[PDB]
Amino acid sequence: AEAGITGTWYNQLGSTFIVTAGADGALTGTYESAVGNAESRYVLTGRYDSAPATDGSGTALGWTVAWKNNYRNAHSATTWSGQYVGGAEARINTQWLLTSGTTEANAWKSTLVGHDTFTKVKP
Amino acid sequence: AEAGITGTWYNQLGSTFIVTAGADGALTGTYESAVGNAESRYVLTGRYDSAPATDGSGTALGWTVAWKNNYRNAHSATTWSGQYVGGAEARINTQWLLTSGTTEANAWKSTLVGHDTFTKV
Amino acid sequence: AEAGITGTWYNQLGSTFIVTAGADGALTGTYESAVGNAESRYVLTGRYDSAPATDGSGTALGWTVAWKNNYRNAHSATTWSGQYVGGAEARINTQWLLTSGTTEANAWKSTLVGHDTFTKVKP
Amino acid sequence: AEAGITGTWYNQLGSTFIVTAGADGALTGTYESAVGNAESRYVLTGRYDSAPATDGSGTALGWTVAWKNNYRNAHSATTWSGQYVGGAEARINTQWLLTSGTTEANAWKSTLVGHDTFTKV
Ligand SMILES: O=C1N[C@H]2NC(=O)N[C@H]2N1
Ligand SMILES: O=C1N[C@H]2NC(=O)N[C@H]2N1
Ligand SMILES: O=C1N[C@H]2NC(=O)N[C@H]2N1
Ligand SMILES: O=C1N[C@H]2NC(=O)N[C@H]2N1
Repeated sequence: AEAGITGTWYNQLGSTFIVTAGADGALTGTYESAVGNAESRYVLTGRYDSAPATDGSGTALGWTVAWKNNYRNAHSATTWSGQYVGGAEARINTQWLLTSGTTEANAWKSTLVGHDTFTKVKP
Repeated sequence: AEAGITGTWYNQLGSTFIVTAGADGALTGTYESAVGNAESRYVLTGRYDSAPATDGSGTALGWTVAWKNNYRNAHSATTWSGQYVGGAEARINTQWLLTSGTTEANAWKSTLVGHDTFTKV
Repeated sequence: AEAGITGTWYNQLGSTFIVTAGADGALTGTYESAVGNAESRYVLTGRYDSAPATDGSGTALGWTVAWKNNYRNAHSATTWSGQYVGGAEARINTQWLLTSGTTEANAWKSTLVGHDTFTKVKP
Repeated sequence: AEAGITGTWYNQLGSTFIVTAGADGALTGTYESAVGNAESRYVLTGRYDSAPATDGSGTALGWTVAWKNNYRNAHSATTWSGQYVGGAEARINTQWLLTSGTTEANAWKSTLVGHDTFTKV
């Protein structure tokens, strides 16, 4: 649902996710990470299932943040893939992939995998 | 390099990816998968490092596709994370996450992982 | 440390992991899953860093369970990769990959990825 | 098929994997990586479906390598999960997880993921 996803969300590391769910299935907003070679806000763009099921199923969605802004460039991008679960305590449970740009040689070790949970605060 | 991400790419499954990379890091286009509960094109949006490093590195990028369009709603979303490398042969090497919208009971098995390599061939 | 890893462990799904850490860096034991096309115990085999660092670093380790035993055969295998963190509340935090055997055609969708946390109970 | 997993396999990085598949599902052998903070062989142990399905499916298997041996201790472990397919050309297609032992502060970035394909060539 757009309304449920739109808002301010934070995860266990203390990072901030600000998102708006457009009715066409789009997500736009900013991401502030609490860890990494990252400083300030970064632009995020994603997509979500604007039409989930009447099943207590989560709404699938995903987004990307390239870790480059006007203050820093970390030459990497992360994509979060998870599902939004609404209710009184709405959560977005995800798994993510962080890929750094590398030489063909260190490519075998270019992606880190992790998982974050987001708790909503504001709309 | 970078600006050369714009174009039509194909992966080993025969899926077609059409992207436009914008001056500031945005990625926009349509995706058409050869496999799955998917038909026709789906919209995709992503981001890429618009200022990759000397050095001899690839350009990090990623994008998302919610598999819902005027034809099908497969209640899932896929995100590809990888890097683009240009040269006589340019490719995009990625690892993807496909999450379906499940009930809690099946949440443990909601995400598939795989890897795709795209070329303009 | 072998002693710290050896014991009975359970995760958030309610599955049981019984393991013994041999001094050569080996792990052997049984796994009982609470979910899936699984019934009874399954054999697990793994390896761990018998020599972690004097740094509050976790001990890296991994293990595999082929979901075949005398009662069921699910034609799949899972590998858990994580780190053991000892203390009063010892945990093993992992990320796992579950691969099912498939036809070359459905191979694109043969692996599921997830993460489990194990809490120790007994040695 | 299955019993044919025994042998020496090589992956695209040039790493060598030597395994013995036992009648009941066990996998034993040594691994030697072409890349990383690793030197010589390391011991590996794993498991495989000793009774794969008609159908036309691969045999699911997985194994672990703790990168510690009499030469180096890289304080990490890698697990490969995949399936073996036999035929004139047999391969093992895998996705792996490499976890390093970190302090909590760096736990978020302790696991790398990748994919390897092994052949007997
Ligand atoms: O909040 C964060 N999530 C994690 N994933 C990532 O790429 N950086 C970390 N920060
Ligand atoms: O091209 C495709 N890549 C794979 N991942 C995914 O989500 N669907 C499949 N199609
Ligand atoms: O305890 C379990 N862990 C999960 N991973 C897996 O493969 N099956 C599930 N059961
Ligand atoms: O052959 C290798 N595979 C890759 N994964 C890993 O752990 N080290 C690398 N070497």
